[PDB]
Amino acid sequence: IVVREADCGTTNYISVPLFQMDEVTRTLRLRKRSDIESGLYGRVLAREVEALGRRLEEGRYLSLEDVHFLIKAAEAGEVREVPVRSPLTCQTRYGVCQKCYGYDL
Amino acid sequence: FEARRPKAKAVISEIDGVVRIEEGEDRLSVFVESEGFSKEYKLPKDARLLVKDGDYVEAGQPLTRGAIDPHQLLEAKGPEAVERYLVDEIQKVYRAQGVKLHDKH
Ligand SMILES: [Zn+2]
Repeated sequence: IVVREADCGTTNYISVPLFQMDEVTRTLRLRKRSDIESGLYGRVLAREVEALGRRLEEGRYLSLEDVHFLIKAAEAGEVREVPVRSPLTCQTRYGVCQKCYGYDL
Repeated sequence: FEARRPKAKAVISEIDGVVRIEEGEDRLSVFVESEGFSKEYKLPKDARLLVKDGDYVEAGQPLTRGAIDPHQLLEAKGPEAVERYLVDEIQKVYRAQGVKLHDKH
């Protein structure tokens, strides 16, 4: 697995909610900071995002502040799902792409 | 990572049915029946199931507690949920231990 095409050119993706249901407690809760930070940091949006008045252009890379903003947007209750380009959905053959991968950590 | 059959394996519906608990004081069997279908599930009286009688179930939904066999839900729910449960569990143990890492890897 090597990054070959910078863009494979696919449309596919996976959304990752910030809410992991607590068992025996029923009621849904926000995934604690490190959890979300470990999934959305260094990512690339698969589709446009609207909430809290600011707009996230499709294809915008995410950083600490970005993921934190999404966290706040979730807490306010404007968003739950998080469309992103996953290494899975990646159509780059015998390897991966940039947009599907992310930040070089 | 080796997709090996779980020891504590838990049963999962193969369709979207309705639940029917049946216990003859021998085997606690829980039927899952659709409108044009049906199938029961042989279950031991020990392990407690997650679905209360009369309830509605979803494809590949867990009926009982414990780990889900990868190939089992693969041919049931779909590949999407497969990837999900796989990584989710790996991160379960890793995050539990107190070691954070990006999901990409
Ligand atoms: Zn790609």
